[PDB]
Amino acid sequence: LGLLRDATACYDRAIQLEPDQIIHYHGVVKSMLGLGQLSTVITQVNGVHANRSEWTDELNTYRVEAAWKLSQWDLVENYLAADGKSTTWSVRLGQLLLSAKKRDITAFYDSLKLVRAEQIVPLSAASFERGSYQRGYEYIVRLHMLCELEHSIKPLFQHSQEDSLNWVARLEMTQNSYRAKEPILALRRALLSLNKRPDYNEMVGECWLQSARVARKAGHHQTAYNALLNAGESRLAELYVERAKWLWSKGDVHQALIVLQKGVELCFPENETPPEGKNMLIHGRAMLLVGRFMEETANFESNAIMKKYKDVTACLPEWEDGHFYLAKYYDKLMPMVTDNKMEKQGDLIRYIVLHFGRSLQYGNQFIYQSMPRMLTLWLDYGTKAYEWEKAGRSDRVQMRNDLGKINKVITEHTNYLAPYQFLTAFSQLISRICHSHDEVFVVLMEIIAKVFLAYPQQAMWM
Amino acid sequence: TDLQTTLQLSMKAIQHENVDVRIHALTSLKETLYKNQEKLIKYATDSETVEPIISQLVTVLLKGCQDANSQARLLCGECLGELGAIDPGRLDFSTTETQGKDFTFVTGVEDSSFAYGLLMELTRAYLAYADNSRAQDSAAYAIQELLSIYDCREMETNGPGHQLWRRFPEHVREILEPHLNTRYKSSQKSTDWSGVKKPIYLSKLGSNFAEWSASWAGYLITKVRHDLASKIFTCCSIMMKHDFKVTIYLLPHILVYVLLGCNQEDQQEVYAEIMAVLKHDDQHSDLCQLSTQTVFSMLDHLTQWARHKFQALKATVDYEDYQSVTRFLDLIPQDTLAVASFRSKAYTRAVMHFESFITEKKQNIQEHLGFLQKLYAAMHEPDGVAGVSAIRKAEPSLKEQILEHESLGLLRDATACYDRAIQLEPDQIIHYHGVVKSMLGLGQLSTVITQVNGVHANRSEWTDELNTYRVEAAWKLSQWDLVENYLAADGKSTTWSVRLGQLLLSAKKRDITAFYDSLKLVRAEQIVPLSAASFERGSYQRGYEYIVRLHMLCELEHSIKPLFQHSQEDSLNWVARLEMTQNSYRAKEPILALRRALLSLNKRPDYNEMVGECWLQSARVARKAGHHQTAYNALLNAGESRLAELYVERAKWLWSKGDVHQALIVLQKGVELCFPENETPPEGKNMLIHGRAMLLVGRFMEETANFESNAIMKKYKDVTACLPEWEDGHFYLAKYYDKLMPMVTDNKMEKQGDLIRYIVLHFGRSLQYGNQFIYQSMPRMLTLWLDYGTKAYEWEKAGRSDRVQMRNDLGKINKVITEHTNYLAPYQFLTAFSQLISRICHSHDEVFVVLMEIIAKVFLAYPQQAMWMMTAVSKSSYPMRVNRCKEILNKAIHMKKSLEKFVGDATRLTDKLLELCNKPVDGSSSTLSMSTHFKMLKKLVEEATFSEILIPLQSVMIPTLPSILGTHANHASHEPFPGHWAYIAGFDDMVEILASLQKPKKISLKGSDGKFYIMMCKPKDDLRKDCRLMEFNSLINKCLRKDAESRRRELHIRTYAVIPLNDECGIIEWVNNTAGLRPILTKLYKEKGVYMTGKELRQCMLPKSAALSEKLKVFREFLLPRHPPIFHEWFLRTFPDPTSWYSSRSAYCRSTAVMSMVGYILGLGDRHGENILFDSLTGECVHVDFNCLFNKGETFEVPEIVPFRLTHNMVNGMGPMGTEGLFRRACEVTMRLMRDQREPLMSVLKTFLHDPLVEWSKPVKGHSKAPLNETGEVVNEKAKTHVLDIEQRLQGVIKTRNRVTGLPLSIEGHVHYLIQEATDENLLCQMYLGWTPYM
Ligand SMILES: C[C@@H]1COCCN1c1cc([C@]2(O)C[C@H]3CC[C@@H](C2)O3)c2cnn(-c3cc[nH]n3)c2n1
Repeated sequence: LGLLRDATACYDRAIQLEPDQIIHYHGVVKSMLGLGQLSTVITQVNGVHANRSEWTDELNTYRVEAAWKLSQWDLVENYLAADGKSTTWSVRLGQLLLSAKKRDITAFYDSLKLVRAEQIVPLSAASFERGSYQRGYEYIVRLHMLCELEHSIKPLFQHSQEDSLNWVARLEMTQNSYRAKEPILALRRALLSLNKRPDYNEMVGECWLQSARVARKAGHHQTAYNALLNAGESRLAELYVERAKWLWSKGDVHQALIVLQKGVELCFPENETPPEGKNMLIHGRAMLLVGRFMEETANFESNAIMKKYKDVTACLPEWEDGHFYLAKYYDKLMPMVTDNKMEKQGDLIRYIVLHFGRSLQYGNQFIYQSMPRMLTLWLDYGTKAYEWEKAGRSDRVQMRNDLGKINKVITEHTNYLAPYQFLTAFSQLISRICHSHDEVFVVLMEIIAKVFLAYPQQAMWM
Repeated sequence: TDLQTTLQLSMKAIQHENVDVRIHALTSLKETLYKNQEKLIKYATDSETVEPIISQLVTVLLKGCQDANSQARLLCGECLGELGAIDPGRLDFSTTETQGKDFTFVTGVEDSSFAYGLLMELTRAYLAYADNSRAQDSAAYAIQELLSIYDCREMETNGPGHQLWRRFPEHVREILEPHLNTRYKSSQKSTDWSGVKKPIYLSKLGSNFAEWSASWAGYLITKVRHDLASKIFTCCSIMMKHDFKVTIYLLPHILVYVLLGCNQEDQQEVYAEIMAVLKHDDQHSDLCQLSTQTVFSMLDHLTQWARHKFQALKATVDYEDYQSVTRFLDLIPQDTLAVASFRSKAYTRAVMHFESFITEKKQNIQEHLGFLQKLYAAMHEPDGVAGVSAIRKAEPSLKEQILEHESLGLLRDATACYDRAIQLEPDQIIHYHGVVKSMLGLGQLSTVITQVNGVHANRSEWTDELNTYRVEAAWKLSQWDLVENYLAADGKSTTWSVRLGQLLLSAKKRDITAFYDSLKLVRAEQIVPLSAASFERGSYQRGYEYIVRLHMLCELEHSIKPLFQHSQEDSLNWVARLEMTQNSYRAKEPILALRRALLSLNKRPDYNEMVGECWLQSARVARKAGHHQTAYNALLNAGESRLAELYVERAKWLWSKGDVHQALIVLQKGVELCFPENETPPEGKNMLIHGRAMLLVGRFMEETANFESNAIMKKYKDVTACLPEWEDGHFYLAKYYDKLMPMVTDNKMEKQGDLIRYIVLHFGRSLQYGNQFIYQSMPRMLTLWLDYGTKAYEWEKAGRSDRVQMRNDLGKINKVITEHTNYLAPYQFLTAFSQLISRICHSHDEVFVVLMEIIAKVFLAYPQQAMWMMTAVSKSSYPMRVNRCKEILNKAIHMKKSLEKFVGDATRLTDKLLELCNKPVDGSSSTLSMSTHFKMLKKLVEEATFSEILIPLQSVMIPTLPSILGTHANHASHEPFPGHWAYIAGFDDMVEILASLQKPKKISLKGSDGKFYIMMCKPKDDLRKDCRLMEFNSLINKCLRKDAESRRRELHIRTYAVIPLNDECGIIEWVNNTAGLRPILTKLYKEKGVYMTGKELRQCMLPKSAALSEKLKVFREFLLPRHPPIFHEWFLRTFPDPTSWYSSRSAYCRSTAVMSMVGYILGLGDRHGENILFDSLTGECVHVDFNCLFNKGETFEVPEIVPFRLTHNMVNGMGPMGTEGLFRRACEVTMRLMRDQREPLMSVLKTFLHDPLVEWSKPVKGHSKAPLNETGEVVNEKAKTHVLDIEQRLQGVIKTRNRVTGLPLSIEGHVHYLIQEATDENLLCQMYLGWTPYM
């Protein structure tokens, strides 16, 4: 159970205690290897080799893993010729990458068959199906890796055919864990290095950023920081965004906001438009992250946060996250603004259900936060307007008109949105069936009926 | 001998003139320290501040380390090690030194002072060259020609020759008179000066420093147009050719003079020379460095003379002379001066020239941020590296990140960046240096050795510089054979670690000679940076690292000498020698490593265990410092003293990481594994540790929500029963009962009675065993007691049945407080005297009787301070306060009759002081005389019978508490207020009247020492609030002195005395050499010629009700432009010396930071320009007029929207980086301290917010202060609110009305918000023109 980066200290204490013990020297380079520190690894094992020329043979694998990650193909050659007894995965991957660099078609395909069989063997024993696929994901991500490899190398040999593997999608398809995504990404960097396309200096920064993302999402932040470093050489605004997200993870919301503001004014200066599609998308992600930081920080005024979210929506209207977080903030403010008085909440409710629905039109990532909250606000305001109309309160007619606006917004959603988007929360809609307000009931009827058509069998049961 | 008289004598001898006497005194003060180490450790450690003698000593020591002789320079450091590396916060350094400074830009050869300087130099050359006749005869000719150029002989006249002959010393005069009248002949080897290449520097004659300097001086003397200048230059021409020093001294004048009469071509020639000295670096000899210094000095004198000539200009031909000097000073490029100073390793002057280049010549800081960063790295000012990293928009390059981290000290990030750099450029030794250094500081020693051997395999040449780390690891591992092999490899490695390895090895092989020689060597190379640093102010803290290295060398020498043939056992108290040090990792860690290595050399039996205790101490240090990973690397290296000293430390480590539950878990595992429930530990050490652990378990429980309160109380009571003599346990139990009592009593005092009794009892029992919480325990104790007495009076007046039960409970509590009175020491009450002087008007009679016993005990112990603190309560208008104080004083008198004449005398003196104070001014008089108007006061004071009354300084009014380390029993005879006590011996003959509307009458109180102390008397005002505020500020200055970051920054809330002689008057102590911001900036603006008259200001004023945008438009269009930034000109004018300039600028940034945040916390307002004051000597700021406290300003008709004052002028002084840099990180540091010490601060403040005596409600309330039937207490209605707001501001919370729930801000983010808010033009504009937000 990896406590944290600092397992090396324990291995070194062990060494001080039993220096002849090798397992510890293995553990040290292995930790330095995981925490970037690639070039540091190569010196560690060479020092050991000097002290004890016998251990290097079993430590050669770590000197090879570092080399092909650094893309030092000449070094790979020496560290491989030194010892052929090692069959560690990293060593075989280095052998393949070298056979590709020094184009050796026969050797490449042969060693490929060989390693690919080596990795299947653990699956053969784990093939007995008791949650096997998850027990062997490590060996299945290795086959994924070998296939990415075969498809990136084949063109380097042919000259024609080229790689059709969608490297992006192939990654989200995987388990969102560093133990799985990173090996794919380091191999992808090495493959981008073997080939040399003009973008293949930039795409490497992209892969380093993805590695930082998976690490961050996976907790350990220092290797993420190393990846970020290795991403700088490529000019990107995503770098500032990810550095902020990384600080945010460490809890330093303020330093993150500061960095992100620096990156936005530098990468997206106010003068020139950001409308390069990709640049626009990044500018929107960044302004959103800014509005989200500002939400956490108490200093920032609510109006400025609302304005930032609105600018995000205007930069990316087809984007879900923008509308969603904007409406979330409207909802967080509305009780405080309105003094927890519904009749005053009408227009805010309109904006909130509106942006919630737009969010659902473009994506269903937050549907469990949005559709329920939207329907709840709407049905509740309907109950309240029926009450105040029933009580004869003064603001009731204004409440009636605002409820009309909101019923219209809900209708526009009913038309734009997909019935399955309503399907989740059908139990909620089947709940407010007895809503008192008639027009609200009509909107709810058109909503759940539009669902009944799409999915009657599953609806009639509910 | 008491060892204090011995130290006085010995120090006097240290600073003796004869070098041999100095040396023998130092040597005697190196056997003296060793033999009296126990006593010295009692001094430096018994109290939180090192006893005065120790401060006088280290100060006399360092200045000694500047001693020319190497043997005395060594004996100095040695005594600094035999003495210990005391924490610079313990050291006073009140007056560390007063360096002499030429108080002019000597006008020229006409000036009598420059005359005397030349004559001193010529006589010095005469005495020096008596060995070489030619040079001495040249000197005699020069000196007679000086006597001629200007008369040096009075001839019985009062002419210049008179005061000049009197100006020379007697030895110079006896040298002069013989040759004063005798003619001498000059060499007359005249030179055309054409053949020499005008850029003389780097020429053949140039390559010789004295030769270049002499040739340039000759060419200048030829260019000189002024006649007297030509004479003085010709007479010393030969001397300049003989002595480089006379030249250096006279060159700036040659420059000033030629520039005045030089034609454009001549100016260009001299400019070519000067710009060539600076543009040259090395080989494209000491010549470059020395000549760079010389030209820097010439230019500095030229600038001083330009400024003086401009003073005369505002005060013709002199206009043209000033124009010439300004022209030339402009001709030279500031950037070149900066790069030169840097190359010359004069980083401060380079910083000054760079700041000028940025401001004097409008430039964009971003292009030059990198150079500034290199400078701040070399200056080792990390706040500067950070301010640059922040001011920078662009993405930091790899190398820049490396620098930022090397300054930050983040080992992890530095390691990663260094490896990335190695990948980028593999052929860099510095990156591998950083990698191995990171692997070393993290504790990965063997990893270090292997990395080194590997890089040696790759690059052999690379190893000899990397060997240091291999050998450091080895001697840390105790692999002495590897140490030997590695040391045999490096023949020239001089680094500290290698020398320490050599010493340790020599000790391992028992090579006495080698050890002691390499010790005299490894000890001199450390005293060198100290001799270089001793010249500056705050040198101890600058050279602490090296002082700590000297402490380490002492510990070594004394742990090894028994290892040799061998009384010679090491008598050092390692634990105390460590506690005395600074509570930082950078200091205590190397000490501990060397301690464990010395042990590993001695291999005594216990030493296997002592190594574990040293590792645990290192872990605790890194934990208290935040280096958690190193704390873990240590918790591993330990295991021998595992009788819960490990489990305890591991639990604390986790707690610091925030994992409270895992901490409690592991700690319970320890308490079960060791100190098992089945067998009680009675062992003293085991018992102490078991108590520490039970208490940590109780604290964790309390932090955890799951645990029931009763279990927590049980655990704390178990602590008390196990370690009852312990302050903790008692204290924490009472603190819990205090948090628990409101809940258990539903906030009803009635049920609180018995809980209050227990709480008070345990708070006092804690105060009996230790004073670690004298500030958190005593105030709450007294508050609970006085308040329960108040509620009892209230309910006995109301007639409630519960009133009788309250009476019984109050009797119990009063008995408890009486037992405390008898047990506790007087000073423990003194630290809260102001609170007790406050309750002097308590409603309950019995409570007041007990309070009176307390106050009278304190008085009978420390009468002067008490009287000064309670003189007001006696003179107040309320009759109740007066009667209570008279009763207290009469009680004290009955206790001790001697405190009767002193009482009457102090009362008379105070009466006359407030008479002087409430004096009707004659009108237009800048001064009133003491002998004419205030004669009766001078009479009272001058009378011999008159008792001795202290000059009520802050250092004498604010106690010094003993240290928790001080055996916890010192507090029976402990002496607060240690040092020199100065009594009111006489009053000066002049009584200045200030220009304020209040017309405060400044006075000067003559101290018994004879020194003159200045004390202002404020006209009608409430100084009591200010008094208790100065108390809080002294507590803050304490908390800052102890904290390492703060003290490394030298943070300090400037503090002075605020003594109220009445409710209307007080007598504030005057901090000398202080001028306000508004007067300063107005003087500078006038000199600049741009100024805003009152009429313009009234026109610029908008109606109080106006568009914010309009106020801003006016404040940006007219006010700000008319008032540009000049403060930096003040810094440059008052601190001409570059080093002094940077020191004072940094201290301005770091002191206004402290007092800004201190103020925001205290809700400080009314920070107008005349209330902020800046010290002309140190640049620190000193606030005044603390009448508006706790956001009372926001109630002013013109609300205060600025939390503190950061105006564009105030920023321009901080530098080009502005807020970002030193000021911001100092704000962060002090806010962090305030937040960590939130509890003591809040506890003392709640005694300030609820103080009844202070006039919280300024209005009369229908002359309430007279019309109180039986009360002297004015309640603070906004008390709880102010307390809550302050607790928020400390927690990081800010109340936000923009419909937001809220969340605590990080210290960095809180500081950023504060700064933004205080420098935001939109807020400044709203401020009344009294704040002078434009200034
Ligand atoms: C450091 C200086 C000199 O040393 C003594 C302390 N002190 C001053 C100076 C001033 C002023 O100079 C400020 C402006 C300009 C002229 C006049 C007086 O109004 C005040 C005002 N209030 N207080 C108070 C009250 C409680 N503590 N301090 C002052 N204390």
